[PDB]
Amino acid sequence: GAMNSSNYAELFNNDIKLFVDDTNVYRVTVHKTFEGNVATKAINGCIFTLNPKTGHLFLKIIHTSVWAGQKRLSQLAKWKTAEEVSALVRSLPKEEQPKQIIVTRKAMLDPLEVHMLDFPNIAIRPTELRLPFSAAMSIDKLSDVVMKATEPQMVLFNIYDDWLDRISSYTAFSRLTLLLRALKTNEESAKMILLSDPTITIKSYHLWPSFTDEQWITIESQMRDLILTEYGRKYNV
Amino acid sequence: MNTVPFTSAPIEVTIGIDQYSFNVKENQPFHGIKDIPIGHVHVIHFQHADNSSMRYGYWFDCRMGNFYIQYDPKDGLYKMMEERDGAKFENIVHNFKERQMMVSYPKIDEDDTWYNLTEFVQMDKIRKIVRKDENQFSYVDSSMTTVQENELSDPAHSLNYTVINFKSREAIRPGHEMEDFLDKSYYLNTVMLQGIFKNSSNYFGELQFAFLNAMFFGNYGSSLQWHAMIELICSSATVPKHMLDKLDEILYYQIKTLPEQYSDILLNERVWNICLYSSFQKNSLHNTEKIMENKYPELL
Repeated sequence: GAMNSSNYAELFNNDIKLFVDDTNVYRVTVHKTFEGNVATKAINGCIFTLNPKTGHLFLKIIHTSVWAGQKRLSQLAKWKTAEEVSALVRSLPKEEQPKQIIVTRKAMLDPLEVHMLDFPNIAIRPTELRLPFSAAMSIDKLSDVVMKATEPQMVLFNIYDDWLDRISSYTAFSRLTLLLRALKTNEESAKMILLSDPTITIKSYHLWPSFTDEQWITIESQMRDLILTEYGRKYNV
Repeated sequence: MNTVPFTSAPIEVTIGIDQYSFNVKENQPFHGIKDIPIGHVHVIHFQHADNSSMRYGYWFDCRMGNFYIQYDPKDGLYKMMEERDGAKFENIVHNFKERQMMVSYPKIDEDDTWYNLTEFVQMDKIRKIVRKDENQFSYVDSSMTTVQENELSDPAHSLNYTVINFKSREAIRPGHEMEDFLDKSYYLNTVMLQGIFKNSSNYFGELQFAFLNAMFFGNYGSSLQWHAMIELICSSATVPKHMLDKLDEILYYQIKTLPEQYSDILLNERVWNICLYSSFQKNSLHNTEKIMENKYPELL
């Protein structure tokens, strides 16, 4: 069924599960034409498919060529997402296939169920979690690889870097969601918090800075402060 | 004209025969129904006054034999039986009539409603859906589940409706996932009409049977089947012209016959809004759309 906060643990049990977020698959700029009309131009997008236990991110780059000559692109995008997630599951060994796919948007349920008919034991479910995966394209290294792509391309990351050496998958997910929620709420201020000290660097093979445990406590504090500050500004509280 | 005599009426009951219903009191001198038009199928149905739980009845064709009703005080229901001794049957039904303890099938000659509701229903298809080969007539009740419903638990007492599932490999060609889910023409034309039903008459026969089981018995699985078979046609961009024109007439008479105070339980708001206002055939069901808008506007 629809995942939430009683069973918030069940997420991190030994049953392999993948989150699928489709919010960055079909992306457009909205600009004015010569005739004084408004026109969309598609830019590269991505499917965000994440194993929340392991941090393994399957980033399927959606090249703008996929939209060429197609109609109803917002509808097509859900079916393209479902096609690629099904393809990803087919490419995996049986022992690595998920037992649950959790879609961040209920509109993905029918497309994914239809493409996954060959896997009747894989539960396709929505969630009541409001996850900030839309802000994946605020992670510089993810945005760079998506925008540079000249063809369809799958790129693998660990979105937790090396954190699981020191913290639980539950704790790493809570850190990830805080960081993404901050980047979604005030991207420029969230990036300032992360890059404020030029002495703390991002390893070539990482997405985030190499913070010590104490530095992460301080960073998490500053992110919670940023979210609360923005809440106050929006609602005059 | 055929007759269905009753041995007696020991318990108070509402008796239906096709679209008509009457009441019989406990131990009333009732000996059945005379003046029944031949040719079609018929249904005789029951709802006990003392327990309106379990409506039940029997589909039959008078041409296939001589049928009567006898109450079984062990099983507590009116049972249809066949009289194999024609001389005995002719002797009863020439006399009970000479007694006048039978009600007359009240067919108005302008009224062709029952023919419109059963045009495509045939006893031989009914006996494939309701499997009890030792009888020429078929028992249905309120509680009987469908084979499909059993897949999501006594197979002998089940309604063997054609399984329709829009999210199944049968409905969706690998490589045509979006196409076949958004346009069910493949599933309708190749799988159901060419593959399973063989023609539109058998399709409509099952749809008409499902509607009547839903209406007469309040059989939920039958309502689901009726709705599913409508939605499959309406959700297809490609349907022969004759089938759409016939579907409009089939549904019009079904909507016309539906008891006014039964619209909450027998009509699925989602399916009817989709078929009338969103589907490929939204502009193909003129008569149905018009009777639904004027009779049941609350649903839309």
